[PDB]
Amino acid sequence: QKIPVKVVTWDEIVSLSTKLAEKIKADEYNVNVIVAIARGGLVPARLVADVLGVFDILSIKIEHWIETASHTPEAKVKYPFKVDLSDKNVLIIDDITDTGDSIELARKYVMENFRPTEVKTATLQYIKPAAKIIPDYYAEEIVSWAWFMYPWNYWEDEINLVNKILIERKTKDIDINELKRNFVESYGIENPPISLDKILTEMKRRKIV
Amino acid sequence: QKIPVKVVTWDEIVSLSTKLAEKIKADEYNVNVIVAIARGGLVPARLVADVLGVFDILSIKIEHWIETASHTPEAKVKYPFKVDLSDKNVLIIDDITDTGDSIELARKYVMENFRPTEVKTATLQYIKPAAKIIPDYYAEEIVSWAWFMYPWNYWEDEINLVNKILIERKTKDIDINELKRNFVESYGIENPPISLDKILTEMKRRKIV
Ligand SMILES: Nc1ncnc2c1ncn2[C@@H]1O[C@H](COP(=O)(O)OP(=O)(O)O)[C@@H](O)[C@H]1O
Ligand SMILES: Nc1ncnc2c1ncn2[C@@H]1O[C@H](COP(=O)(O)OP(=O)(O)O)[C@@H](O)[C@H]1O
Repeated sequence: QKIPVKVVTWDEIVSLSTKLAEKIKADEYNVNVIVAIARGGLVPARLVADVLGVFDILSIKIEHWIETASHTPEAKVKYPFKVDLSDKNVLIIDDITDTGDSIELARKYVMENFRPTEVKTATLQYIKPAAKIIPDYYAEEIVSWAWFMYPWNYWEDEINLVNKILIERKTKDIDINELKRNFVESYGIENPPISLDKILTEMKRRKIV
Repeated sequence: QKIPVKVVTWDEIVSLSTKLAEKIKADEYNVNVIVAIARGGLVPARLVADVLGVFDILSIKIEHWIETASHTPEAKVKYPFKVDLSDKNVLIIDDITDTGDSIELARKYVMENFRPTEVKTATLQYIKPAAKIIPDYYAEEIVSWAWFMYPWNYWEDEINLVNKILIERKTKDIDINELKRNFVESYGIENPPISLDKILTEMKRRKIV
C-alpha cells in the first residue's frame, strides 16, 4: 500500500528504445521479424524497428493470471496462432523484464509455433533483483524494484494506483484534495501526467466508482 | 521537386490518440478487441487502448506493393492467421487514412478471418481529398495532402527523404551542408528530429550508400 513509482517520459522512451537498438546493432544480430508482446511491447517494438530497419512486426497477446487460493502465477498467450517464420531471425520485444515469466513464455511459444532460425529477447528495462531470466538485450538495468509508469500506460496505471487508495477510504464521497495528498504520500507523485479529476471521471464512466 | 512534409511530435501523437479515443467514448462503441495494422497502427493502438480501457490488442502486418509496369497498387496481409473473435466488437486502428486501401483490406480481412460481431475503423488522421474510404473515427481531418513524419518513424522517413535527394546528386559526393540545404529546400525542415549525419552513418551501415 506504499509503492515506489517512476514516471517515464516519451523522451526517456525514445532514449531507451534507441539505446536498446544500438546494442543489437553492435552485436550484429540481423533481425528479420520482430515479435512484440502485447500490450507492453507494442510501442518499444515500433521504435526499435524504426532504428534497426525492420519492416515485419507481429504480436502475441500475453495475459497474466493469478490463482486466488495458491497465489500461483501463470502467463498465457491469448488468441494463439501459428505462422511460418523459418529462415527468419526473430527478435522478441517487451517493455520491461521484471519476473521474466512473459519473455520465458514468449520465447518458448515463438519457437514451437513460429519455428524461426533464431530467437533473441529484448526489453527496455531489466530489474536485476527480480528477473528469473535475463533478456538477450536490455537498455537499462534496474537494481531496485519499482513500478514504471510508461507514457502509453498513464491512464490505466493511475486508475489502479488511485483505486488502491480508494479501497481503504473514509468512503463513498471523494475529496479530490485528500486523494492528491494520498497520491503524493503513497507514490511520490505531486503532478500525475493525467490530472486526478480526469482519472476519477474516467473511473466513473468505467463504473469502478 | 518538393514534398510537403510535416513533423509530428509525441505530444501531438498523444493529443490525437486521445481525441480519437474521445470520439469513440462519445459514440458509446464498446470495444472488446483492437486490431492494429502493423506497423503504422501499433503505437496509436496502444494509446487508444490506454484511454478506452481495452486489454486485447492483436495486429496484422499489411504490405504495400506496386507493380512496376502498370503502376498497379496492391495491399496485402503478410503472415496471415485466423483467430476466433465472435461475440467480440473489433476496433481496427491505423495511423492515417490516406488512400484507404489498407483499412479497406483490413476490414475485409478481419471480417472474413476473425468473424467479429462488429468492426469499426479508426485512424489518427484522415486526408479528405485522397481517401477513397472514410474511417468510422478519426482525430484530425487533413484537407491538403502532405507526408506526416511520425515520432516512431523518424529514422526510416529521413533515410528515404535523404535518399530521394542523393539519387540526383550532380557528382559522386555527399557534402553534409549541401544535403542540409537541400532538405530545407525540398521539405521545409531546418532541424530534422534525427540529425542528418546520424542518418548518413546509418544509411552506410544499411548499405544504401
Ligand atoms: N515494475 C514494472 N513496471 C511496469 N510494468 C510492469 C512491471 N512489472 C510488470 N509490468 C507489466 O507486466 C507485464 C508482465 O510482467 P512480467 O511477466 O514480469 O514480464 P517479463 O516477462 O517481461 O519480466 C510487463 O509486460 C509489464 O507491462
Ligand atoms: N501522408 C502520409 N503520411 C504518413 N504516412 C503515410 C502517408 N500515406 C501513407 N502512409 C503510410 O502508408 C501506410 C499505407 O497507406 P494507405 O494504404 O493509404 O493507408 P490507409 O488505408 O490507412 O489510407 C499507412 O499506414 C502509413 O503508415
